[PDB]
Amino acid sequence: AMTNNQKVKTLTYSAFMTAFIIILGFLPGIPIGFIPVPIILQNMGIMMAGGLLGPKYGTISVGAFLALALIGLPVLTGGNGGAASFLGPSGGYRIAWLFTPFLIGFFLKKLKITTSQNWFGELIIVLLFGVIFVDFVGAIWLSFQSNIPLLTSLISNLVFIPGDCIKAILTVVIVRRLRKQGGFELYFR
Ligand SMILES: CCCCCCCCCO[C@@H]1O[C@H](CO)[C@@H](O)[C@H](O)[C@H]1O
Ligand SMILES: CCCCCCCCCO[C@@H]1O[C@H](CO)[C@@H](O)[C@H](O)[C@H]1O
Ligand SMILES: CCCCCCCCCO[C@@H]1O[C@H](CO)[C@@H](O)[C@H](O)[C@H]1O
Ligand SMILES: O=C(O)CCCC[C@@H]1SC[C@@H]2NC(=O)N[C@@H]21
Repeated sequence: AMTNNQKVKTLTYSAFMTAFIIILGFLPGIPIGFIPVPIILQNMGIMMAGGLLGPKYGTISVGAFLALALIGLPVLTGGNGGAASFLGPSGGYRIAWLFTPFLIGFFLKKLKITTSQNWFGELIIVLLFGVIFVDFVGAIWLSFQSNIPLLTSLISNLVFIPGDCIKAILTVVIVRRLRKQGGFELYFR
């Protein structure tokens, strides 16, 4: 049961995480040829949320970001948003983002990664849930909503892997540094 100081801290950090995800969206996306889904930076913030704030508050932070997009603020990459855009080609990735911080936070906590020097374990958890889970759900949704063969969608999504691996690596480096003091231990009890 948090103290007032802990709850003010949690509000501050959660608000920062939501704002950070939004700021990453100020970079324009890079269109690729073969599918109507760009390379972006914003999914990195989604990856970091669960490793900093754990499975509850990480999810709330991402949820708040997504809620802002759903009601119409242009907080997605390139100044996009609105509820209708969630039924579009990139909808699957976005829905997967809501679950990513829960999954990452849950396994970091359960495998005690946050209390160890096992940064490679952390990287694998981030890869599994922030990269593979996200890109797979995204690829399936894309196949259905753009009426393209599933095999084509899955293969085309390999284009995202190099950039997504870099994001996952930077995620582990950044979050482990932020955690080393003090300070985020509350979220992984
Ligand atoms: C710089 C571009 C605009 C940035 C907008 C930042 C929005 C920050 C909102 O975050 C949310 O605030 C809620 C209370 O307001 C918290 O309950 C919640 O945990 C947190 O996720
Ligand atoms: C905008 C939607 C916000 C949804 C809020 C997410 C609720 C977080 C649930 O807590 C988690 O429950 C798990 C099992 O129930 C525990 O294993 C874990 O330790 C705990 O952190
Ligand atoms: C002042 C700029 C930052 C916030 C200002 C309020 C903007 C609210 C509505 O914006 C609109 O959002 C749509 C998505 O819902 C976009 O499709 C559209 O291009 C954009 O015009
Ligand atoms: O703003 C949107 O509409 C969502 C775009 C989703 C892009 C996905 S996220 C995972 C993969 N890696 C990228 O760089 N882009 C795609």
